[PDB]
Amino acid sequence: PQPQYSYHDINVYSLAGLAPHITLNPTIPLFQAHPQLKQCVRQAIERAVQELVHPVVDRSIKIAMTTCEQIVRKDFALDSEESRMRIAAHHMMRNLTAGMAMITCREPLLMSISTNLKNSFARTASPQQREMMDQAAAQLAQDNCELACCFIQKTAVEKAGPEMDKRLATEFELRKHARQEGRRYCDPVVLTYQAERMPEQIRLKVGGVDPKQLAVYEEFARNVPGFLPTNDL
Amino acid sequence: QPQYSYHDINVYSLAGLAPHITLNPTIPLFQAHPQLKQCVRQAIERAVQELVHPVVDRSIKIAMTTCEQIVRKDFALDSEESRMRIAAHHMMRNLTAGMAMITCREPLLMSISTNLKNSFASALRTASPQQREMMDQAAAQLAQDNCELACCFIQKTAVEKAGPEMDKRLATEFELRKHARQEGRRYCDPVVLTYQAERMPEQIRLKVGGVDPKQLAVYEEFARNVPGFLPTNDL
Amino acid sequence: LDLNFKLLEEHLALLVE
Amino acid sequence: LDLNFKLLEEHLALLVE
Amino acid sequence: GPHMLEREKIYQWINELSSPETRENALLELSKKRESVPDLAPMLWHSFGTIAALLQEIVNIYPSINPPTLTAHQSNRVCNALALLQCVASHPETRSAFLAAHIPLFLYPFLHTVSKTRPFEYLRLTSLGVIGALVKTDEQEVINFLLTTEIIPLCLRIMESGSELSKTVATFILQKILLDDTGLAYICQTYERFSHVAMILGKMVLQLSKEPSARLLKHVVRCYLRLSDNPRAREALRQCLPDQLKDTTFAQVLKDDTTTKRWLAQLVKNLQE
Amino acid sequence: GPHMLEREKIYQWINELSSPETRENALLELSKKRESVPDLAPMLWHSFGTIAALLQEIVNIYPSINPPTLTAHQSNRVCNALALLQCVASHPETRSAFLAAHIPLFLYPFLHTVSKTRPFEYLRLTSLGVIGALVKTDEQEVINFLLTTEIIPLCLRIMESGSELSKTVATFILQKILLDDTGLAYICQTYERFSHVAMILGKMVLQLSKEPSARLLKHVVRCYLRLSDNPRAREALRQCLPDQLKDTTFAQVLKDDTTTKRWLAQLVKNLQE
Repeated sequence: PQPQYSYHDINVYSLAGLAPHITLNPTIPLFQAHPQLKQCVRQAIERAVQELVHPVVDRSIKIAMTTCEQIVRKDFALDSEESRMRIAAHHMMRNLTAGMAMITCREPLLMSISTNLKNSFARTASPQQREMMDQAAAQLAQDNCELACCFIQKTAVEKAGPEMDKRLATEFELRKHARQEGRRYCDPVVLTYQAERMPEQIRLKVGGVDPKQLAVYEEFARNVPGFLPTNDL
Repeated sequence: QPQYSYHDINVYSLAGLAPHITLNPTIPLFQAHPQLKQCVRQAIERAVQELVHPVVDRSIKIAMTTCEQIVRKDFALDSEESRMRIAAHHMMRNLTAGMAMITCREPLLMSISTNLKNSFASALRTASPQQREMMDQAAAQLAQDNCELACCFIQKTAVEKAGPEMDKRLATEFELRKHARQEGRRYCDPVVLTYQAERMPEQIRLKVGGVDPKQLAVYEEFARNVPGFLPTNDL
Repeated sequence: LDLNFKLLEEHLALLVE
Repeated sequence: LDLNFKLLEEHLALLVE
Repeated sequence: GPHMLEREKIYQWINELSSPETRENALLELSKKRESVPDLAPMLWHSFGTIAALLQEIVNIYPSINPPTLTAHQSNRVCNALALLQCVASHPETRSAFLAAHIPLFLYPFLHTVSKTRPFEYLRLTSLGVIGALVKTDEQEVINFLLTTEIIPLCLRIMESGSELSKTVATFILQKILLDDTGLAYICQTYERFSHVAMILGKMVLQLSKEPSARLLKHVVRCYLRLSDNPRAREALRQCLPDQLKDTTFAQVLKDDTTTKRWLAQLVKNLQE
Repeated sequence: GPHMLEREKIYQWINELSSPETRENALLELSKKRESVPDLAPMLWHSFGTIAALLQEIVNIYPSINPPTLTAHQSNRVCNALALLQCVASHPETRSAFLAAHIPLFLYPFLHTVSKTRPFEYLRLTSLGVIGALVKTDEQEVINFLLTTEIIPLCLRIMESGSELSKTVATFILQKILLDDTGLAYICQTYERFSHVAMILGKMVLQLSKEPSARLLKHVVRCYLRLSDNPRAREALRQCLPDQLKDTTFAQVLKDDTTTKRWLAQLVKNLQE
């Protein structure tokens, strides 16, 4: 596939942030000789997001949260710099949240956009006249759904930050607390396991983390599912 | 005063409520329209089904993290996963049921009374201003009478879903206490065994063996008295 | 409850300032 | 893919039994 | 000498928190020595079943919440355990593990109440005092916790309703969250989060012009000032700011409150364009 | 010569999984060797970013599912990485941390797809093999994880509308879950949970008369047998057992499989009047 809107392209302050990015596609089966019904579509697109943004954001957080924490804590167990962990945690979190958000959103949104459109209730059009309204609605549902879920995706990522900072608040402390004692934090069970039962070539470096090894957590920020790549390499 | 016991109510189906529904015989609506007595079982179970699933998930969410950390901390020097499993389940049933009751009551009383008002109005149709007040007065009376019933139903649903899912979150600790048995040793959390030894006074220290009954009395009381339910025994 | 209510009020008075 | 598709089909049919 | 008998008296009381037959006396006797003994919080946490016992004390009064049947004995008893939990939440040795178990999540049911009875007000304030204790540490973990737990929607309810003292402490808790940059960014992220807070603050201004409170007016102004520090927030406030803050309504009351006069002065200067 | 010359390549290939440039080649060679080296799963888990790498490969394909654009090159890339995650779930050392990290829930979206194309039919079959490998371990921690993660609703979708192998693998998972005492109690604790299972199982019996499958019938009969072990499930099954069982519609299939007759024999006798 292909994207259309980068991360910063859409504002989630309000549903008005949707409004500018909706594509028109002016060739239509209804709006021609009907300038009045172009204008039903915006409230329906927002209608679908407003009923679906909250329960989807909470679920995308739930699945991605426990996974990212145990993986980031395991990888950065020997690193004593909490700022490097906080960066890679939010990187992987931004990615895993946007992914599980897109899985849970699109098909409900595809059917939430068009059904909400309705158009006729706000009528007496012929059965052939109804069809060309439904074909225009099911199309415009496919046009603007990428934007419609990109909205719910960004909402979950902006809410994932504070929740991730809560569960790593434990791990963020032992590296600050050990720093006050002039020592580097090193998870004692990981230190024993890597030394006693792990080959060197795969062994976790004690001091910190190597930049060639950060590619996974760095690409977690580069390629975000559903959006443009940013600092692509 | 708690009306029911944990055993009294059956959760398998929504029809487990109908035997316990308390319909006041003196409601003026039913005095003039007794046919409207039949909308109650439906309207009550509609309210209890629209809220049971959201409440159960939220209730375990608030109770889960707390319940795992206190039980792991308290049994970190016990090698018998049997006693920790028993105590952990006791304390989840008490805390989950509590979190359910706080989350369930206020919306349920509104969900019950509102569902009763529309089910009443659908059959009455005529909707004269008297018949209106008859409905709101009846829906209010019935909601107050059967709020405690329907919450215990959602409570019991959460408490039964809470068991299996705690077994997931405590699975890691269960393994360590039986692994150590396979290696002929007790399990003792290296971090807790250090702190107790190095910093804790003897009269309050965590013994390296098992917990003494008379010190486990808290976890037993979590099973004796559950919020919203009658105590199984009197002690 | 009175004593505990009062002393709690004094305590909250300092806290917010 | 077809190679791995075939092999997986053999493995799965064995597991269920 | 005499201190060793006192240390053992506490040691036994802590042990006596477990059994429900001996909890009431030990809850009383330990809630009195809370400031007297320093290491109570680590001892309370790392001893067996003690933190569970206080959690039971909290849930045990949940039935008396809805319908509200909270007695005075119930209120004083459960608050004495809340006092001991505040000691755990205050001591640095135990604060993070205390938040790790999400223990304050079980006082939130008390903040939802509206009963205004003295047993409920004592419960409401003692629960608020525990949160006010956490926000005073100014720790990053405290702010990051409270935002995720939705205590802000709980405060806003108490700021509109409830007593003046309850209104003040709740606003102070909200204020301390706003003082942190992370608390500000969270509230000004969406419009539903901003507008809910700003409308709360506006409705509080009208209430203060008819029911004045010096300390309430102080912390309400400080909250408006902290919102003015956000770009998108500062815009929305130029059209939203209550006119009673702009005019002479609160002039007589603030005539001798130097710190509040300065905050309000800066607030209008901040929105100036 | 020795193990080492190949082990050093394997030691490397694990490190090659981090960089997205060198990841594709490492995924292929490592998935070929997942059987020859038994210690691969610990080295896959405790190496840096390796499990975050495999998780990344899964998520990067999520975009292709909802608009069905998956290519076979994409499908074999994730089923490569899925095969190493399966090796982590198979090893007893890393299985607990595999489930503790909640990794399977990212395979769960793969089981919701309906596309029926070969890239999607292969993706579903490899994801079913991961959970199918987990259920075969006969481990209580696998049963308690699967129940509360809603794998059964995913399974019943596949058992209803999928290829006969997808149906057979899914019914096998629902089988092993039911045969565990805690799984039988969980599936039958709520009428909804039973009714959803009964409606599917009955529908497959209908479509197993329109098109027969001896394997699928063997696992459907054991499911009906294991359900019959529960009193509440015994009662419901006796009044709504799919009539095709006792309708002599399946009499011809039985001759080859003597075990299926034994399983069906005790089923009708278990639900005796």
